[PDB]
Amino acid sequence: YKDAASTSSAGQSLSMDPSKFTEPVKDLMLKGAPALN
Amino acid sequence: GYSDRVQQITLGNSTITTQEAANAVVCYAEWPEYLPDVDASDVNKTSKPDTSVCRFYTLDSKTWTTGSKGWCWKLPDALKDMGVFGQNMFFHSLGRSGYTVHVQCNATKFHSGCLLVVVIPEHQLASHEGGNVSVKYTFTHPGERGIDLSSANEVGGPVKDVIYNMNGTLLGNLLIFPHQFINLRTNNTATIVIPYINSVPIDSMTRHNNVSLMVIPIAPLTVPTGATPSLPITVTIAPMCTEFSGIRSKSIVPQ
Amino acid sequence: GLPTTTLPGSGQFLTTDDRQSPSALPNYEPTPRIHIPGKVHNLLEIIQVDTLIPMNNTHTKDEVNSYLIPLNANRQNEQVFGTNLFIGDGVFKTTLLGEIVQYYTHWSGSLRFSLMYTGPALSSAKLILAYTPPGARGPQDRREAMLGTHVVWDIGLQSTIVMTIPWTSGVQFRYTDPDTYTSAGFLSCWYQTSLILPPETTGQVYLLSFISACPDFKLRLMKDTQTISQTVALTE
Amino acid sequence: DIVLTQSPAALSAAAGATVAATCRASGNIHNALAWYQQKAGKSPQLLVYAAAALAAGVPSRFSGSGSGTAYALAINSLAADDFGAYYCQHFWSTPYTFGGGTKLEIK
Amino acid sequence: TVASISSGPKHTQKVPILTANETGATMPVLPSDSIETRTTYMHFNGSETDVECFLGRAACVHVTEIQNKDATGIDNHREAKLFNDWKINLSSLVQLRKKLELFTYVRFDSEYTILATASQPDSANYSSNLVVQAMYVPPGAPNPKEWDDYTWQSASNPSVFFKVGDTSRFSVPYVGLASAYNCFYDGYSHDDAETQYGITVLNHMGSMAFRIVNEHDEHKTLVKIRVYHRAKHVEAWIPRAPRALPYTSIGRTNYPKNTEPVIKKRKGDIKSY
Amino acid sequence: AVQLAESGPALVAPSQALSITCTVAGFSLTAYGVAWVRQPPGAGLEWLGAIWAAGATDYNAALKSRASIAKDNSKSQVFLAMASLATADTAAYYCAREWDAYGDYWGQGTTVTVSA
Repeated sequence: YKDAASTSSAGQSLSMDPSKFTEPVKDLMLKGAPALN
Repeated sequence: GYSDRVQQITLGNSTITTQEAANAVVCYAEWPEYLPDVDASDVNKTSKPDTSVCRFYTLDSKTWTTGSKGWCWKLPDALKDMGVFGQNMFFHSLGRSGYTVHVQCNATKFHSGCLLVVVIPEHQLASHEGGNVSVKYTFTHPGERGIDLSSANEVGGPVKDVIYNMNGTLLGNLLIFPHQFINLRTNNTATIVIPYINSVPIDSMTRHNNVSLMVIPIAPLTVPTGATPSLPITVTIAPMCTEFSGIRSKSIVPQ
Repeated sequence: GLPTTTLPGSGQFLTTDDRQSPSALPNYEPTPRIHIPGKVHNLLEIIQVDTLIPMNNTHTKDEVNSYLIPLNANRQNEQVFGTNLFIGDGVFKTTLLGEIVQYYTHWSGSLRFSLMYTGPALSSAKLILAYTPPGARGPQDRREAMLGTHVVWDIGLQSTIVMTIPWTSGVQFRYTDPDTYTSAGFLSCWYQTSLILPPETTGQVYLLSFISACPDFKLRLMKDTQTISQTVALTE
Repeated sequence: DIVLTQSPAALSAAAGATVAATCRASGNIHNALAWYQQKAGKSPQLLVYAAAALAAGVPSRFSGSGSGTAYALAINSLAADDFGAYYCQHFWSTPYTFGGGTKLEIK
Repeated sequence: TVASISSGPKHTQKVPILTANETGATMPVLPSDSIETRTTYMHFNGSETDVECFLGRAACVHVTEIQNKDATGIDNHREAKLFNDWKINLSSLVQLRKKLELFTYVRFDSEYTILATASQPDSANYSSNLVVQAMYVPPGAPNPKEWDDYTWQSASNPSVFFKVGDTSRFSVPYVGLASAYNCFYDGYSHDDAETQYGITVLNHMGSMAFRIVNEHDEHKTLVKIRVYHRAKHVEAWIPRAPRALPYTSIGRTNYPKNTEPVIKKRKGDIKSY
Repeated sequence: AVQLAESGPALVAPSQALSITCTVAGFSLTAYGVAWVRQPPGAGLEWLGAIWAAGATDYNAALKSRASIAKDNSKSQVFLAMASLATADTAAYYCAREWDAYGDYWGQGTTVTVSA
């Protein structure tokens, strides 16, 4: 067809960043380091 | 040297210090920024009143008792009478703003209790009447006083059940939203940096609240024996990267 | 024309078939995408965020106290809480992990269980957090519990323990619906030493419990959930 | 030490009236209160736990209310099995002291 | 992809399993952080939990009833079900609504499948071969008042003709005014004391009007029309706390008074299994 | 079925130790605490003490020097042993168990009287 709405599903994005939801902190916190000095 | 507990936040002529912080949240890892031209549709040159509005405004303190249910504020509604930011909000048709939110509650090493401090984008409240009943304008726009979740239901007002987040979703699942805890053992301050979150580039600021701040006791306040059974909670909010478009006469809202 | 034979399933409407279809709005130009924060690409991102477990579901009404695990001062060796690990059921059914998991039939991988202590800063407790892998009962006396996967948690300036429940299964996938063959085992917490409160403090202190998934977590075979339901269609 | 103060010591009403025992504590209990009834020559029976939740085999007449330091057992439209003793007990921070007691005798 | 790394005994000052959830971050603690692990591989890409797949299957979103009968002397053709129209929403049926309301903003093209089924409950003697018109009616287009008036000729409205018994199929692009649809809207259309909360035109997807094209038979025919929606090219933003309570209304987060407890009560104490 | 059964001597002399045994059934003493409560005839319930599920005890603030609670996990028996009984110790003594951290499943009780 002529329209982008007509096409089928996009597929998997493989971006997959959970860090914006799981580590949304300003200062980087390393795993194993003390969380607060 | 570098300590995660000791923080300084300076915006405008206002400064906040804390010596018992827990590493500020930047919501969705996105620092607030100005609207770029590629996302803009409004053709007006925007006003950016930088140091006069991007500064900390302190709201009235609440009193956290042992039977407190929690408190909710709406943004930008909680700042609608705050200085020049409140004046620009009613004189402009359009406006966008990020926020630095700073919730403050100190106690002793003998006190226990935990506050959830959460920012909820598009926190559409439920009515207590059920069905298809609306919540009236004056209840979703309370100003600096916010909504006390231990207060009684009113006609046209929201439901105030803290277990259902005033919207029919459970309290324990608010942690998908950007949040911090104020656990009195650990920290006395929560800091959350909110970018502008909306489906439009800029928006009306008086008919729409972009985000809501909820401060919810989870672990109830336990004071040592003989001590005062209450703690004060103070909310301080700084707008940031604030733009205003469409200057006209001052809007008249129900108040 | 070119000759054609028509196959079985012709004219069917399969609700998961992903095919092209004609646009009812030719030459339509949708609104420009603007940048919005917090874009979700995949649900495996957001089940790694920990949400609270209503582990104290001993009340006849939903309340904030259902999320509070009580600790008591003069208690040695005893149990703090226990739960089975049917993550589409029980205490986990209303959590964010449990609600996304109920959209799928199969799950695999490791779970992330966190406890946050909320007592006074001048209080001390050592607890032991035990995962009992399946094939045995839920443990009864802390000696039974520490024979499995466990953690001794010293409560101090860092207030949160993270007990990963590691994927301990012979079969590669488990059912999200509670099923005895694919039971995940048991979780329990025990006083390792005891809770010691400071002077002029009294009563109970509370634990907050958290559940999320590790990044090895797998989830497949999408299905309807029973959590939401209706009897009639909704209106304006 | 936490002491429970229960009021009143005696209530006299008919079957169908509504009584309300009142429980007050010297300190905050955080709803860690139980209500017991006790017949004459009888063990006490748990009726309300966590100051609001009805126990097993308890009818919907009994309603536990109250929080903090003030707690209330309310019996709506008394039936014939409701007469006898009623005791507070807090279960926050040993000792688990009782209230004084409240009698229901027939008007 | 490595699912778990090999890891042996630790005796160390780096303690990954102690953290502070006051920060609002959940640390990515692995099983190799607290037990000894072997090497395993994922063999798993996570494709079925993509938001394109999770929101991308056809869900029934509306059931409506229209009738083929004699229309002579009927005052209100809408009330007599000679036609019916539906403001298109994805919140009337609650299995799809709970999935969409995991997110705050959602942008997608729509794919509609419309199934029409007939029945004759009272004394028919044959097969009624019927055609349904389904007309996409945008805001401001003239709405039908009669089943056979001037509005159905569809000179600018897209409409679709299909037989009763088989189905219709078309796609509609993302037609939101904003960059995404609002699943949730904490606001009002304007600054006013009485105006409605939450319901916004920022999730308006159009409207469909349905009628039976045939005139009428001797008997009555009831046509059930089932609209199925499939989202595609899906983009979603701001994950939310999932719906726990029953819905009461389209476009509102209201839950009913005196609801049953959603959290299950144990058959025991907190120490039970 | 869960049952706690009190068993006492029912007649004790003053300046002589009382010893009441609580035979329990249907549960383990390693999993549930046991509460002791007395009631003098006419007056109200008084909390005596509690031995918790793994051996720790709490008592009356007023009777702490005068009472001691122990248990035997093998015999399923909880012991209440009070020494130096004055005349105020005449009561019906009850057993309970831990339930949601509270006390219930109260047995029939043994009546204890002390006199010359």
